[PDB]
Formats: sequence, C-alpha cells, structure tokens
Amino acid sequence: GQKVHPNGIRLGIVKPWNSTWFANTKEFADNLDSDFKVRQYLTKELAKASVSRIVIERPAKSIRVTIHTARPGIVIGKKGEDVEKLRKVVADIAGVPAQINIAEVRKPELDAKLVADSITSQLERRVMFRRAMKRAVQNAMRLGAKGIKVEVSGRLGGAEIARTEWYREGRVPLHTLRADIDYNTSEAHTTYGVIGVKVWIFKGEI
Amino acid sequence: RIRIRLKAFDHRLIDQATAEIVETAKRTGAQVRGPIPLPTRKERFTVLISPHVNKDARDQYEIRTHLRLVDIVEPTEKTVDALMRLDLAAGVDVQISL
Amino acid sequence: RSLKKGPFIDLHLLKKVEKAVESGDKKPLRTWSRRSTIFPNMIGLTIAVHNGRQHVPVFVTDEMVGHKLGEFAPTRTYR
Amino acid sequence: AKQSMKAREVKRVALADKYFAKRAELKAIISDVNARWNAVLKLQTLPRDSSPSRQRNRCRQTGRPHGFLRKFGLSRIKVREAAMRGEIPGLKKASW
Amino acid sequence: ARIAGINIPDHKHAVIALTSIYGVGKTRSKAILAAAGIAEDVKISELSEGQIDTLRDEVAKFVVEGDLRREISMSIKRLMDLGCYRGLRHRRGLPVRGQRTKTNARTRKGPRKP
Amino acid sequence: NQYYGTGRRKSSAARVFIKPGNGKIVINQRSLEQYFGRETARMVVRQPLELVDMVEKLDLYITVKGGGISGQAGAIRHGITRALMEYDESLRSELRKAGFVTRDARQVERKKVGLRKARRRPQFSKR
Amino acid sequence: PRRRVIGQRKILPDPKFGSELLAKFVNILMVDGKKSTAESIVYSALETLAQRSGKSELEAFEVALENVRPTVEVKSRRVGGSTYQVPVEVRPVRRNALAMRWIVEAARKRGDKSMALRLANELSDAAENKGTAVKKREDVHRMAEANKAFA
RNA sequence: CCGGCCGGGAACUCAAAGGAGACUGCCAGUGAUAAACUGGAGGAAGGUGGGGAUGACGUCAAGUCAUCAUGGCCCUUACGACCAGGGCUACACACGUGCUACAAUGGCGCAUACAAAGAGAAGCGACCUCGCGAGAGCAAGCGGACCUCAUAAAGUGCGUCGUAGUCCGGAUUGGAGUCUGCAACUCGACUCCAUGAAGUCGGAAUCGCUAGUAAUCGUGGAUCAGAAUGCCACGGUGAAUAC
Ligand SMILES: [Mg+2]
Ligand SMILES: [Mg+2]
Ligand SMILES: [Mg+2]
Ligand SMILES: [Mg+2]
Ligand SMILES: [Mg+2]
Ligand SMILES: [Mg+2]
Ligand SMILES: [Mg+2]
Ligand SMILES: [Mg+2]
Ligand SMILES: [Mg+2]
Ligand SMILES: [Mg+2]
Repeated sequence: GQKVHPNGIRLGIVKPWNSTWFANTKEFADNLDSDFKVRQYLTKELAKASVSRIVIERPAKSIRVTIHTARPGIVIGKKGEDVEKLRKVVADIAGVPAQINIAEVRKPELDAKLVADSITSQLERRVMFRRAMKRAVQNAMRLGAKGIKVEVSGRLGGAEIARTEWYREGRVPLHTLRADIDYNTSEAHTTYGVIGVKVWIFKGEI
Repeated sequence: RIRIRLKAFDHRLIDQATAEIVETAKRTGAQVRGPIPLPTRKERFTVLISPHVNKDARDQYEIRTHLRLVDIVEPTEKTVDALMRLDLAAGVDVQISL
Repeated sequence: RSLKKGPFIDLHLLKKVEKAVESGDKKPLRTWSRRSTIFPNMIGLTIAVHNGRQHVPVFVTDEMVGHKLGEFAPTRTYR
Repeated sequence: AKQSMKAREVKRVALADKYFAKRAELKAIISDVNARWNAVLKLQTLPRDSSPSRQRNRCRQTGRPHGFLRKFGLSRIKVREAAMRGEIPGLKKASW
Repeated sequence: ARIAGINIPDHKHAVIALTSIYGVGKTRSKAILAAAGIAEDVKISELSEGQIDTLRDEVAKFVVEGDLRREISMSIKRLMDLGCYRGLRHRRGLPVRGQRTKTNARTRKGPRKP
Repeated sequence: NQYYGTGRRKSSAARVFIKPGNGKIVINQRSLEQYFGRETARMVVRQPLELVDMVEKLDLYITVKGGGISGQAGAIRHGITRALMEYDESLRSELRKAGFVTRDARQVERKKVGLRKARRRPQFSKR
Repeated sequence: PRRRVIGQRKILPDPKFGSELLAKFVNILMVDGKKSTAESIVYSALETLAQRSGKSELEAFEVALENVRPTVEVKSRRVGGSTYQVPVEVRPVRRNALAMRWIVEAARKRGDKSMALRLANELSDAAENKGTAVKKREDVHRMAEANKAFA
C-alpha cells in the first residue's frame, strides 16, 4: 500500500474539510470525541436515508451540524418531526445546543460515498460484484463525471483466496492537486467476510 | 481604547471577518488602527503511518493558527453597536477586551 | 536515596509489628510490603517477605533498619 | 482493547477526583515546613487508583494505550484516519 | 615531601599535587590549600617546610588513605554480611546499581573468555 | 537625506546607513572592532569598499540581528553594496563582478524523518 | 560523475595574505568546520617557518611544497581478472591538492607538542626534502615507474 | 533616570495576506536549419534555482486478527473478572543500532560576542530569599510577537597545563543527599564528597555524505507524575572531492 489519500492531500486546495470549528489545545480533544460521537449516532440512524457526508461546526457554545443527504425528506420526517428528535439527542451528545441543517444531494451518482455505500449494500443484498461495479461506473459517466474508478476487495463472491479487481473509466488524475476528486469508502459485511470498496470520481479542475 | 483579537485555522477567511469588522467601523465611527497581521503560531504533529512497525514511514501534519489585531481608537456607541449584532464567522475565535 | 521527609511504611504491617511487640512474637509474620523501611521496633522478629512465589524468612537486626524489607528476599532465581 | 482494560481506566478517573485533588491535598501542606505528629502522611491508605498518575492515557476511540496524542485524544492510527477525512479542523499534511 | 599517607607527592602546582592523596578530589584540595593560606598554582620549591606541615594537619582532618580504604572496604562487607541485594551483588561480581547484565556489565563483570 | 541598503544573509538581517564623512563604522551601537572586528571576517565588512574608495570618505552606521558571526557579517556586507545604491549604478557593476550584489540564498536544510540530519543516513548493516 | 561533469567552487583567497592556494591548505587542515581556529594554526607554523627560514613566507612555503609535489600516479583498473595498476600523468591542479594533503596529513601523525609546531617541522623537513611527506612522493614515484612497463 | 524609555515617528528590521519575477527567452558558440547541451548577458534567483509534499500497473500468500474491524475456530464458574507481590530490567555468551573517549585542532579557570525553532493554566514560572549543590520557601507576570521556560554552545581574550595513562578519559563502587510519585528494594532521575576500569585511534571486514551538505556545536518538542545517549525538529561555524 502506497497511495496518498486522495481527499486528504487536497484539503488545502480544491477540497473542503468536514469540520471547521476552532478550539484551543484544551477542548480540542473533547470536541473531536464529541464530533466523532455525533457522526457515529447520526450515521447509524439515517443509515437507510442515503447520507453521504455530515459537516460539523460549533458556533460559540453551540453546535451547528449540516447533513448532506440524498433523501432530504426521509431525514426530515413528517413536517419537521424527525429533525426534532435528532436535534434533541444531538444536543444531548454535544453538551451544548444544536441547530442541524439538511443539505441536499443533487445527482447522488456523483457522490463517492453514496456510490460506495450502494455497492456495499448490494453485496450484502447478494449481487454480482462485477455487475454492481459496472452499474456504478456507468450512471456516473452518464450524468457528467470526467472519470471514475471503483475497486473492490476480498473474497469477491466467495473465494477462499481473495482478490481486488477495479474499473477505471475516463480520467482520474490522482497526481493533479487541482483536479476535483471526490474519494470515499465503504465496507460490506458479508457471510464470508468483509469487502472493501474504494471509489474515485473525477469532476474537473481549478 | 479597545482592541479585538482574531484567530482561526483558515486564513482566506479570518481577514474577511477582519476587513469586515474594520469596514463595519471606518464606515460608522471609525479611527480603527488598521488590521495587524501578527505571528501565525503553527503546531506540527508528526506520527507513524503503518499500523505495525516501520518507524521510517510516518505522516507529517501541521495546524497553522493566524491572528489579527484590529484596535479601535474612537469608541462610538454606533461603532459599538456595529461590532455587536454584526459579527458571524463561526470558525473564527474573537477576543473582546484585551 | 529518596524519602527525605518521613521514611515510609505500610500501616497493616506496622500494626502487624505491634500485634507482636506488646504480645511477644508469634510464628513468622507475613507481609507483601517489600515497600516498607525497617524500624528499630522490628529487630528480633522474623518477617516473611513475599518475593513472587512465597514469603522468605528474615530475622531483623541491628543494622537492617535503613534498608527495605524487599532487599532481603531475592526475586529472580538465578543459577 | 478489552472492555475491562477500559473500565479500569474509567474507575481510575472516577476515584481520581472523588478523593485526590480534593481529599488528597490534605498532604500538600500536611507535608511542608509545618514542623512532627506523624499521623500526617500515614493517611495514605486511600483506594489506590484515587491517585491521578495511576491513569494511563488511551486512544479515546479505540483504547490503544500507545501512540497517543493529547491535542486529539486519539492514537496515531485513528488520528490519521480522521485527518484524511477532514474531521480534524485545520489539520493537513504539512510541508516546509 | 610526603604529607598524610605514606604517600610522597609534589613537583608541580599544589592543588594538583595534593590530589595524589587517597581522599582528595579537587574539591577537597581547594578547601585545603585555601584553609592553609596557600596559593594553589604554586610548586613546592619555595614551599618551605613551614607551610607543608600546616597542610598535613588540614588533610589529617578527613578519613583519607588506608583509614579510608579500610573504612570503605568495611562498608562493603557490612552489605555482604547483611546478605541484602546490594551485597549479594558485591559477592557475585555483578553491578550493584542496576545496570543491565544481558550485555555491557563489563567493567564490573571483568573481561570475557568462555 | 540618509542613503540606505538592507542586505541579509542566512538568518541574519543587517540594515546599513550611509552618509559622506569619515571612515568610522558603527554596528549595534558598537565599534567595528568591538563587535567582531577582531574575529573571523572582520576584513569582509570592509570589502564592499574596494574598487569603490574611502578610507574616510563616507560614514556607515548599521545594526544587525539573527544568525551568527558570519551570517551577521554577511548581511552587513550585502547591505553596504546595496546602499552604495545611492552613489549610482555605475559602481554597482563591479560590485556585481565582486559578487557582493548577490543574495547568498544558501539556507539550512531540514531534518527529515528516516535520517539523522538532512542528508546523514543511519548506518545500515546488511545482517 | 556518471555524466554531469562539473567545475569547482573557488574558495576565497586567504584572509591574511590573499591566496587561493592557502585557502585550499587551511580548508584541508581544517576539521569539524573550525575555520577560526584552523587558520590560526597555519600562520603560526608559517610564522616559525617564515623566520626559522628567513627567506620570506609565501615563497618559503612554495619551495617546501615544490618538493612533495608529485608528477605521476598509479590509477587502478580492474580488468579481466587483474587489478592492473596503470600509471597516469597527474594534473598540475591536483599536483598540490595532494602535496598539501600529504604535508598536512604528515604533520598530524607526528610527535611535536602542538599542531603549529608539527606543521612547521613538516614544511621545513620537506623544505629540504627529508620528511614523511616527501617520502610519500619517493614512493608514489617508486610505485609508478615500476608499473612503467604498463603505459 | 542613557533602558526605545516617553512623546512621538510610518522610514527601516520583522510580522502575514495579496502581488510581480525565470520562460532556454536574450547574445553567442555546439548540434541535422531540430531537440538539447555549452558559455555569456542582465538579474535576488539560469537552465526542472534550493528543499519538501506527491510513490503508476504491479513483485514478495512481504508485515499488521495485539490499533480497530472481521469470516471461521476455541474457552465461558474459565482462554473471562478483581486484588497483592513479582516479572517484561535475569546473564557464560553472540550480533545489529547508537552514545562517551583515547586528548593539546586539546583539558581547565576566568572574562566575553553572535541563533534558530518550539512550549505553556491539573501549565511555563520570574524575582527575592535559603541551600556548595540537585533543589526549597515565598511570590509577580503570561492562554502569551507582552510573561516564563532561557544565562545557546562552538567561538574569541588571558592565563594555566607540556605529551604523562597525564590537570586526557570518565566507567565502576563507597558515602551522603535532592524531586516526582500511595510507593524509588527489585528498577527512576538528578546532586555534593570521595573513587578513577577499559581506553594512547581499533584485524578481517564494512557504512555514510556531492554544499550550506559532510564534519562539529549547542536549542526545542512529542510521549510523559517521574523516567531520552533514542525519536522528531532548529539554527551556529563550515569543508574535501568527482578524470
Ligand atoms: Mg474489543
Ligand atoms: Mg504514565
Ligand atoms: Mg553493545
Ligand atoms: Mg509530479
Ligand atoms: Mg509473522
Ligand atoms: Mg465479531
Ligand atoms: Mg518488553
Ligand atoms: Mg577531566
Ligand atoms: Mg579521534
Ligand atoms: Mg546544522
């Protein structure tokens, strides 16, 4: 293994950051755990609500928390209802009060995470891995996407002896720092083990 | 007479709550002793990258932390309601008195 | 060699030393307290010092005072 | 890393402030030129883990007692995992 | 030019000459030539008998030489008698202080052969 | 008005002020001698006045901080030829050939995980 | 040197006299980058040599250096099985990079008290070619010339 | 109050945001009238300027079930859980990685000039005072370009040592102490007095480094109550050599 994480090396440039708050040495840790505690609960909840990314901020003695989903309604519930029962517990876990916006995922086929997640959720469903990989890569090149690669790994279909197998269609310059690359991950928990999904989606540049 | 300390890890941002504050003053009361840049303290965290062994691997991260001073000389009650209530920028730490 | 301000000893031991002074020694005397400094009020007793697997007998004497109870109960069996 | 080895460290922070810092500063001055009446130190028969420095310092997420870092309360393994997903504000792979 | 022990040292600066005694480690020698009222960089030529035996008293003060040797070797037995750790160690020819012995305990363990 | 040149070298920054006058030289409020004019490179502060004459034609009072003995005496040396600025660009051509114009960019190179010091590589034995 | 042939930094001619040549000398005798204390030891041996020879300073150095100066050296050449020592006519510029190195290196392995002394005694012994260093010439000669056969 | 210290001063040093700049593009030679190299110009920087980050498809069933995760397997009043004391620190040996030396390019005393870069509230700790000392009491400032850590060392000047197992070297051990910590026996670091091994430059063999590098010199940091010769980072002085 020897590929710099694609998202990571971009943060400074072209890629964002899924936490943005400021804190000093003291509370910096206490915050991290909080954050990784809220993204924890929330992801187990909106699991079947196609969530692709959750940002956090703590605007002075308060916690904001945006939730990038490709099923905005399902997250929000009957006229606000759900978001309430979230905010509720999300403030119970942050130790402070909690707003909680719900960003919309246009063209989810373009989100690496929601891509992987489906491929993951397809193996658990019990589907051909070559098939899923190929659906993914298509409806993607379809709705734009100057490129995409998805690879899987480990007992593909059942093998006693494990494999990787990828699919690079288009352009995916992982060495260009300008290049917009949405890179994410998801693991299938199957009856014969655990299958790792990486997906790269090449969007543009500058 | 009154100065406000600004810090945040993002730079292309802190000076846009600075130049913002500054503006929201030289418009109203004013005076304002410009925005001072000031030592950007940068920590560095250097850690081993392989789960097991390989002491030569290692990733080398840092955290820059930028400052700005402000200083406002003439404190007009309008200027004083001009910071107040017109502020924002969630990831920016601001310090009022000293 | 440390301490400087009040030599150290475990209670349940030091009270196991006065349950024999006023009384007159019994059999040995078990302590795991390899910690404690030895006091003049222990000379003549036999204190059983744990070394890992059992308690080594140690007659206390007119110069095992500024020493630790553990000094007299070897812990690694080498030969 | 083994619930019980975790539970241990929780019991230790608990005691670490039920007594010590509180009941245990009765020793701070109790041992300082106020000479004497030996009952002073002797008092040390408290829970043991009551003492703060009986605490280890473990990756808040995993429990790893090694490769720990205060800023982030995590192990270098989880730290880099979060770092590459943004997740840790400000933090990027630095160079110079 | 003997002073103190059977030892007979001199023919160079004093402070260094004195060190010759078994019981002076510079610090003691500086305290001696000082409490004798003597310049420390002086040779012994000029150092007429007058000043010499004044020193002999200043050194007499401490348990130097043979008396030191005896005293010190006594203290090492005391250990061995008590049968404590630091003693058992002296009788074993291995380092008392705690130095590792898996390797490099050589000064104490004495040169290698088998 | 004062005629001036900066000049800085390896972590040292010296600021050099000129004024026609004597051949006297101050640095850090101190004699050329009294600072390092009696050490490794005393002669090199003078240097920048070679093809460009003096002995006591112009005065120069300077300060300097950062780096070390030769870094500080490097900066200053650079600031002199940079202040000989004022007296035209006709002299700052054999100040070029003198090598005094250039900014000595050689910095100290970083320690780097895996090595001992910049280049120094941990001895490795095969077995 | 597989390809990128190169030139050579040209150090700054001696701060006391104004000579590229000694700057090479000092740098050579120099150790643990102690230039300050390095040039001290050279001029203090040049001081004794200067007057102990009288005949100036500059030129006293050169004639003692004119000795240990070599003209031919044996460059190895591992070919078909044999190491084959091949004599080659050595450059003028190297001709004293050595000369200076053997002189400096000779005075180091020596018994006199201080290094300045030793240096002076090598300069001088060589002045009248009868030193350790001059023998390094009366040997690198011997070792070439024997392989004279080869050419 | 000869302290940038108070007025002040917006020049300069710097601070940190944004900008220009270097392109073989300009002269020339070389080469197919090419690519390129070469030398010159100007220029802070000439030929990817210096450094970093960045590690393709893949090779070694290479390493990690003990970071975490996880298919399968096994234990379940024991393969789990609690506590005390011990051990991971053992010692005939062998190998790897390092630290300190063997000394006058040095040791020592005294005087004295010049860095960079980090760290800090359950913290950094000034001052004053006591202690030869490690430290101790008391106590100010500072979440810190403010205050503290903190007086860089090589170096320079004088003087001393005079080639000796030495005024080189500091092991080992006796004695007595300091601080942390519930606790310094096993096994903490440090100090004072004494102690003064091996070691006079290292066989066969073998490693590093092409320039602000090697070599040498001090400084900080993570972990951390305490516990660095290791690790990570910083500048000081500063080479030799490449047909
Ligand atoms: Mg577990
Ligand atoms: Mg600990
Ligand atoms: Mg060894
Ligand atoms: Mg590239
Ligand atoms: Mg294995
Ligand atoms: Mg499981
Ligand atoms: Mg171990
Ligand atoms: Mg010595
Ligand atoms: Mg040597
Ligand atoms: Mg350096």
